Amino acid sequence: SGFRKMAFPSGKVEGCMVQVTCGTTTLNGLWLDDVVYCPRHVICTSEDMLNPNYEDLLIRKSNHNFLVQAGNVQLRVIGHSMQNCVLKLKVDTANPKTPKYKFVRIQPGQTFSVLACYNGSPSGVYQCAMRPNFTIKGSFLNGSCGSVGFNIDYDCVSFCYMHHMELPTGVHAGTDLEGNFYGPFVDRKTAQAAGTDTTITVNVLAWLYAAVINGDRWFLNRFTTTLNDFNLVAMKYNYEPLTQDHVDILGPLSAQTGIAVLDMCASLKELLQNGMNGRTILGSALLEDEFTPFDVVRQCSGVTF
Amino acid sequence: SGFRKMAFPSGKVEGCMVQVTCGTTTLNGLWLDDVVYCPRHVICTSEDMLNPNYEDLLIRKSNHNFLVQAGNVQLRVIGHSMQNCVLKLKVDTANPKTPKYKFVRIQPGQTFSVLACYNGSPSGVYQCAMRPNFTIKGSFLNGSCGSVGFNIDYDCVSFCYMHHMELPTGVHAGTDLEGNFYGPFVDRKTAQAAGTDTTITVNVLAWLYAAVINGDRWFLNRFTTTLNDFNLVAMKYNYEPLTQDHVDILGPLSAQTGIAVLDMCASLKELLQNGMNGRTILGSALLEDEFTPFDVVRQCSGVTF
Ligand SMILES: *C(=N)[C@H](C[C@@H]1CCNC1=O)NC(=O)[C@@H]1[C@@H]2[C@H](CN1C(=O)[C@@H](NC(=O)C(F)(F)F)C(C)(C)C)C2(C)C
Ligand SMILES: *C(=N)[C@H](C[C@@H]1CCNC1=O)NC(=O)[C@@H]1[C@@H]2[C@H](CN1C(=O)[C@@H](NC(=O)C(F)(F)F)C(C)(C)C)C2(C)C
Repeated sequence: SGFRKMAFPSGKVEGCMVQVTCGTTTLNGLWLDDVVYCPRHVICTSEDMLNPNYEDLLIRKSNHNFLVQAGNVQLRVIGHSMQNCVLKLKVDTANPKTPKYKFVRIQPGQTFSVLACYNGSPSGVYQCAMRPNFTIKGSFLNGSCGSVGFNIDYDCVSFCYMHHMELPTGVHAGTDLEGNFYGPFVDRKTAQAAGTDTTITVNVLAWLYAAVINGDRWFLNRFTTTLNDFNLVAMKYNYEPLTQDHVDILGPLSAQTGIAVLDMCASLKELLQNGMNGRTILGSALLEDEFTPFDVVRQCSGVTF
Repeated sequence: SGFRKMAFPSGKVEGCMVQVTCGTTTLNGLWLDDVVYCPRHVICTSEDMLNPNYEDLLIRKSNHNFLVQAGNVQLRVIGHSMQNCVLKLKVDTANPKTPKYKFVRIQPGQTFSVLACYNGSPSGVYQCAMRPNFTIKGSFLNGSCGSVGFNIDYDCVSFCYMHHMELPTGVHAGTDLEGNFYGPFVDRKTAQAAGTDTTITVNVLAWLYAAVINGDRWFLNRFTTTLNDFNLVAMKYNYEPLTQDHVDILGPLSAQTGIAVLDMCASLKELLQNGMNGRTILGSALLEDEFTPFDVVRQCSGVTF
């Protein structure tokens, strides 16, 4: 028993992190086979970042201008190209620690582990949700760019995020590993705003299932609802619409607990209308939306890698 | 910016986890050089666990009765002994992935990363505090025993916890790597109770410093207090006494923010007496006590390994 925010074990990603330096600018890169992937703003001076022309900056760079270090070892750069907002540095050495991997673009509402890194060295691991406004609530300082987000499925690392920048209210924005931003953000040092987030309804329901599995059952009521009536009532509390796809992915938790999804929706409706009356759910005084249905099943049935 | 519950990168510990099976019973072991350390209840049938005589069970075991697997590879057991509540299995192969390591006994109020494991395979990593009642709020299922807790200091893994059991209200108990329990618990399947926990005052103060560093400052008042008056007022809220040792370890955060420790204590006194008046601190509606002063500094200044 017990329910904790849990990250994937980071080892498979730790063996892929390198340091990339171009002139004055240093950040992290991800070394897979004989390619290093890193944020393209490595080629920028702090002045260039205010209004960069990356194509123009990159013409005036050579292979040798990129210093790539795997611990103490320099990796020789033998080619370079830009794909959207990421640089690809071909190196003369394949990373012997390359795991089986895929690049995936995650959907809003889905979670991943972040391995926060500085100077090519891992510092910490935590779990994030891709918010509906295409930001993450991370923890990143100067030098963190090129830190990656990932999921692990048995032996296979699905890389989904590379860190680029911090917005107002300390939230974070970045790209997939093809260099395409999540959300309407650009890699330019100019004021940008996230704009309005929403509560991930399916994840709140997943976490209420987690709570029941752990013996927290006070919020279960005797009622059901229609999907229609639930979505009508929940809209005013800035909850995203619950779709039949969402109901389908809750099926395993519904089946395991013998609580129909629309019965749990009736309990959620009462929490939204009445509040928690000074009670906690899994130790929290607020409804939690950063656990997916898969996150609940994996932890409350012990999947390994 | 941003402040997240963050675990140490797990790779150095992932390369030490093996599966140990004795007859019918399987759990995890930690392979360092040519020794495997695991909970001694691996030698028990479920019936033996009700009232075990471990010394008697172990006499009737041979080296070959211990099946140790590192992924697919069986490690030959060439010797065995019991130290308190852990078994030590000497194997014929030194673990080539053994990190620099130490065994440490952690103090109540200190944190560590847990690598939850099943069948010798890592599943997840999370952060725990050793509670003042010598339990941890973990997430552990059947087969999790032998999962370890640790801290990483540059290259050096300090192992501090090995998992043995689950108590009432889903809290967890275990040993140091010399097999000595934290708290008054025994490895016997009979009802045992944790008894009353306390709030780790120095960690609540560390987290209020984290909040200020992140721009959450509404709770800062114009007052100071004496250590004496603070401890008198806080006692009724089941906060542990704040000692001069605790004030000393807050010094770096105090120095960094320019907020004296007793000024923050005056702010904490007002939160305890008045509540949060419907406000949050770093997104929480409750005061958080599972971040050490070191945890705040490391995250809010980016230490790597
Ligand atoms: C990469 N190492 C950093 C990561 C930042 C630093 C503080 N916390 C983080 O997550 N990335 C940057 O410094 C990027 C980089 C120029 C400016 N920048 C920003 O993150 C800035 N934010 C923005 O410009 C904004 F608002 F648009 F998001 C900053 C004010 C420094 C936080 C580039 C090329 C975008
Ligand atoms: C090791 N793999 C498990 C870990 C447990 C299983 C459920 N969650 C956990 O953390 N350890 C055990 O099963 C130990 C083991 C016998 C019984 N046991 C317990 O954890 C039990 N608890 C207690 O006996 C109590 F209350 F004293 F802590 C159980 C009821 C199964 C949770 C031994 C030898 C103690």
